[PDB]
Amino acid sequence: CPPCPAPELLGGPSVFLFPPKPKDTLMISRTPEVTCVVVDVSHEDPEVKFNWYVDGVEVHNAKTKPREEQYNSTYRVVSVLTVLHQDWLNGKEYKCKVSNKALPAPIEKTISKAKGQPREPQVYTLPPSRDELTKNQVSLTCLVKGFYPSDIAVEWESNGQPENNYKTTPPVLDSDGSFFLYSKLTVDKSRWQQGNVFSCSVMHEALHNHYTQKSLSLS
Amino acid sequence: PPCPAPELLGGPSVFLFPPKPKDTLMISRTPEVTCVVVDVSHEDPEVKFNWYVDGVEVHNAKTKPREEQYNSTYRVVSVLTVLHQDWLNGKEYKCKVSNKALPAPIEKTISKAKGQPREPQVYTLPPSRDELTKNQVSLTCLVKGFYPSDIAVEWESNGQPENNYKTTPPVLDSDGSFFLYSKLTVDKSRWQQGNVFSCSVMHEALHNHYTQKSLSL
Amino acid sequence: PKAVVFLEPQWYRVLEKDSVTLKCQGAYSPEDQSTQWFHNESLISSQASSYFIDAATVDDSGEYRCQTQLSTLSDPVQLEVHIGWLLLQAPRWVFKEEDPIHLRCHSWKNTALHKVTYLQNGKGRKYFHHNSDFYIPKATLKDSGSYFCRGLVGSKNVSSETVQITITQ
Ligand SMILES: *[C@@H]1O[C@H](CO[C@@H]2O[C@@H](C)[C@@H](O)[C@@H](O)[C@@H]2O)[C@@H](O[C@@H]2O[C@H](CO)[C@@H](O[C@@H]3O[C@H](CO[C@H]4O[C@H](CO)[C@@H](O)[C@H](O)[C@@H]4O[C@@H]4O[C@H](CO)[C@@H](O)[C@H](O)[C@H]4NC(C)=O)[C@@H](O)[C@H](O[C@@H]4O[C@H](CO)[C@@H](O)[C@H](O)[C@@H]4O[C@@H]4O[C@H](CO)[C@@H](O)[C@H](O)[C@H]4NC(C)=O)[C@@H]3O)[C@H](O)[C@H]2NC(C)=O)[C@H](O)[C@H]1NC(C)=O
Ligand SMILES: *[C@@H]1O[C@H](CO[C@H]2O[C@@H](C)[C@@H](O)[C@@H](O)[C@@H]2O)[C@@H](O[C@@H]2O[C@H](CO)[C@@H](O[C@@H]3O[C@H](CO[C@H]4O[C@H](CO)[C@@H](O)[C@H](O)[C@@H]4O[C@@H]4O[C@H](CO)[C@@H](O)[C@H](O)[C@H]4NC(C)=O)[C@@H](O)[C@H](O[C@H]4O[C@H](CO)[C@@H](O)[C@H](O)[C@@H]4O[C@@H]4O[C@H](CO)[C@@H](O)[C@H](O)[C@H]4NC(C)=O)[C@@H]3O)[C@H](O)[C@H]2NC(C)=O)[C@H](O)[C@H]1NC(C)=O
Ligand SMILES: *[C@@H]1O[C@H](CO)[C@@H](O[C@@H]2O[C@H](CO)[C@@H](O[C@@H]3O[C@H](CO[C@@H]4O[C@H](CO)[C@@H](O)[C@H](O)[C@@H]4O)[C@@H](O)[C@H](O[C@@H]4O[C@H](CO)[C@@H](O)[C@H](O)[C@@H]4O)[C@@H]3O)[C@H](O)[C@H]2NC(C)=O)[C@H](O)[C@H]1NC(C)=O
Ligand SMILES: *[C@@H]1O[C@H](CO)[C@@H](O[C@@H]2O[C@H](CO)[C@@H](O)[C@H](O)[C@H]2NC(C)=O)[C@H](O)[C@H]1NC(C)=O
Repeated sequence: CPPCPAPELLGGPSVFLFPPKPKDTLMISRTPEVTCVVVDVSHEDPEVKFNWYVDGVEVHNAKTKPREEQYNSTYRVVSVLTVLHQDWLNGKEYKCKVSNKALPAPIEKTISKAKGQPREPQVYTLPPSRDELTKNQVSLTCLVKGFYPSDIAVEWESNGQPENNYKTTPPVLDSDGSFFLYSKLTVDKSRWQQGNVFSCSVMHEALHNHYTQKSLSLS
Repeated sequence: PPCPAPELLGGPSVFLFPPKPKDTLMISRTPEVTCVVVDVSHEDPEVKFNWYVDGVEVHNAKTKPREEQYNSTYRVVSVLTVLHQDWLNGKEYKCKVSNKALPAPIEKTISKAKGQPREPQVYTLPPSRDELTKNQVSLTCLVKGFYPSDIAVEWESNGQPENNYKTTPPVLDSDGSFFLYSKLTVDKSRWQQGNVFSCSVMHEALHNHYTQKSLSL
Repeated sequence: PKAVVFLEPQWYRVLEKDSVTLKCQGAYSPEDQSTQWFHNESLISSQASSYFIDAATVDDSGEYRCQTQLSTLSDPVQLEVHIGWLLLQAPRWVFKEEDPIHLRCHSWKNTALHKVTYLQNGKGRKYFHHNSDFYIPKATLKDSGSYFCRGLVGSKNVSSETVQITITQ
């Protein structure tokens, strides 16, 4: 019979390990990071030690931030490990190990990219329905489908400038085991009818150069 | 034997679920609210339910026998049929749960979202020209500007159900309304022929709680 | 020749299921007295020198008076039986500068409680991984204010009612 978690685990600092932003792992100009956050560190036992491993091999270049006093009278201590895009993308495992006097043994968290055959997404822009033209604002639709894993970034622009008024749905599991989503950009009807070419930018690991961009424009 | 779950130190937890959107909108269905009590211990297994509608106690609820769970706790479920209009009129349903492993009864309240109902705008969207080179094409239903988020969406063709579709959850839009999209995938031959598809939406703020929008080449 | 009621333990604020002994002190004489007890100005059955409440319920709240043969009727003592998970118990409300302040986050049935905070004026004052008493060794003016406690019991985030603590100059 297996050993059980002890109740001593219940009162001690807690650890949360966060993956990098998907955009950060895909684009050359970005630096993806793995973030290990320790909460509920007491004032009585405030020292926190981190060890980091990439596939079981210790690395020493993590940057530990100074502890922050929380409003609730605990400390919060963050350690950030900068990662190589390719390491992340090739499914290497990142371990954060946290040691503290209030813990009988260190807490280990490990994260890595979702496993499985990557699948290239298909990107399609759709103009507003004729019916929406009676409205003051129109919807520009970006369908992204057939991508795996679900990690993806979707953005909108017009004339090189980023657009702010869009919303993207969560990824939805499709029948074939791939994901799809939709992004809706709202624009002033006048801005649509003016002829402005709008752009949907999609960043996913299985796209060529991790990037594709489809356009949307009036007649 | 399972591991002694420390969550038991706090006694039972209570979860109170609204009726399914379709149930409240369609007169052929029975909407109900479901009060589910989890983490009931073996040593304190008796659970008492009281139900109130706008604060007035009712006695028509149906409580199931306690059910032994895999993790060595009981789960017990009590369901109250609600009236269609009552639910749509914003009435509050309260499930009070009494158990000896608690220092006081736990009270949970559910009702319809507050705020003016806003009518769905339903727009059907043909496959992108780019997609017409593929064997399968995506037919899109954009449902937007609706409040509350309770809604149901389906597809038909020739007034029969088409079931090769997926619908995203509702998303909070930037104007405080909700939107979603539904995707029907069909053979490109069917679109190019071209058959007539319909996206059908159920929502309280629609006339007869129902609207239909067609899509054709 | 007044009788006096003593509480043991001394907390007049308790939670349901706490034990509480009310002790009647009559005349300090070898002359054996009998005892009588009043709750909310009504006679109750016990004629024991110690009236014991096994498992307190809300109805045990109210005023208690006792009397012995050689005693006049005692001044009332108040008992408050609270309903809930947590009760912040203090031995008193008013302290002077440099007095120790000792507070207890009492839980229902002494149930184990984790990740416990004692808040002062809505801001965290002291955090403990496990339930533990709050200790200020030398009280200062700035320690006055509204105090409550909270923590985790199982998965539940629970909290006590507020109490006012005063430090005087
Ligand atoms: C011992 O076993 C118990 C039984 O378990 C089942 O078998 C076990 C052995 C296990 O293997 C499981 O596979 C399986 O679940 C287990 O019970 C579970 O306990 C958890 C809580 O600990 C409870 O979690 C809640 O689930 C809510 C959603 O439930 C619905 O969806 C689930 C999965 O999607 C379904 O499994 C579940 O059955 C339920 O399904 C709906 O049921 C109704 C009617 O029955 C249908 O009408 C409806 O269509 C059903 N289906 C779907 C798909 O909807 C979730 O909403 C809960 O709340 C979140 O709760 C937590 C609080 O814990 C918060 O963190 C979140 O914020 C959110 O809470 C709410 O958030 C809002 C704030 O914005 C606010 O509105 C609320 O006030 C706030 N509430 C609170 C309290 O904060 C929650 O996660 C499971 O539902 C329950 N499972 C079952 C079947 O009952 C025991 O926990 C386990 N015990 C131990 C010690 O191990
Ligand atoms: C004293 O105060 C502390 C900090 O003060 C702040 O409180 C927060 C809550 C805030 O609201 C402000 O009020 C205050 O400034 C409290 O610390 C909090 O502690 C809780 C735990 O008690 C932490 O909760 C976890 O949160 C993560 C998600 O956190 C992200 O998102 C939060 C908002 O959504 C955000 O506030 C966080 O900062 C964090 O943001 C991310 O940060 C990283 C890097 O910084 C970025 O890269 C991200 O982009 C950014 N994301 C976003 C979005 O902004 C949540 O994931 C955790 O849930 C898991 O764990 C639960 C256990 O508690 C479990 O029950 C859940 O089901 C869930 O389970 C996990 O599920 C996955 C997948 O299924 C599994 O893989 C996991 O293994 C599994 N884990 C399990 C089972 O354990 C959890 O909710 C909270 O993050 C933290 N806040 C801050 C800030 O650090 C402190 O609690 C309090 N102490 C006391 C005594 O009161
Ligand atoms: C127990 O369960 C309780 C449930 O109440 C939890 O207690 C709550 O904890 C939350 C944090 O986990 C608290 O919410 C936050 O409160 C912060 C308060 O700080 C503010 O301080 C200044 C005063 O000068 C004022 O602005 C406010 O009035 C606040 O008091 C907020 O800052 C915080 O909001 C965040 O702030 C950052 C600032 O950088 C924002 O950028 C960010 O977007 C975010 O919104 C948030 O509102 C909550 O206060 C608290 N409740 C009470 C009653 O104290 C416990 O966490 C649970 N757990 C345990 C173990 O007890
Ligand atoms: C003793 O007299 C007191 C009056 O203080 C009663 O206390 C109240 O009891 C009700 C429920 O019984 C509670 O809802 C109130 O909160 C109580 N008030 C206080 C201040 O605690 C008590 O019930 C009486 N008991 C008897 C046997 O008469």
